[PDB]
Amino acid sequence: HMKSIDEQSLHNARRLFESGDIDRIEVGTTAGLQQIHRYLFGGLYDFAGQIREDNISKGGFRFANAMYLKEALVKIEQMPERTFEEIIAKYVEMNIAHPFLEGNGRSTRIWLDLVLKKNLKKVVNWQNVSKTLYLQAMERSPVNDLRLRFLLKDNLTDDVDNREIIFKGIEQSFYYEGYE
Ligand SMILES: [Cl-]
Ligand SMILES: [Cl-]
Ligand SMILES: [Cl-]
Repeated sequence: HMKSIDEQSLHNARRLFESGDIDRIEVGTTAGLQQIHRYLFGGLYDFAGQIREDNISKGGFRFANAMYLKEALVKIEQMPERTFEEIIAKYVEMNIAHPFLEGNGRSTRIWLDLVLKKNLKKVVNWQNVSKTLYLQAMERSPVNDLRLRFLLKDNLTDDVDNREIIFKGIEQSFYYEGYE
């Protein structure tokens, strides 16, 4: 049957890697995040790659106000990346920013992995990170990122070019957002 947006965006994420285009994106920047989002969602959402002007919330959590989101992003992208701790802190702030109307989770996990790969030569082996544990670590992270740090640290891999880790990790990442 016709592909859904989630199904086609999953195909687009696989192609981002298969084509090599993944390694031609800026790492750790707002623009690089926009490039990922545009790759995943171009042709699917009208706002692919575009910083939102509206507010958004999920449960009782409101993401950064659109009113100062651009300003927040400039500071976020300048955060340092030389240790695991620093990289997770930068990711936590980019998650709080949540700069698109949709597609933040999936795009920003790819963004995180590129920062880890550049600076540590590791990525997250997402297939082994349970949805429940991931979502509760993320819910705690604005106040206390320790649970998230340890969860992700225990699931790092140095096998950053392995197809199965990459493709199963895309699958898992999309499953965090409800798609299987
Ligand atoms: Cl806030
Ligand atoms: Cl910090
Ligand atoms: Cl998402």
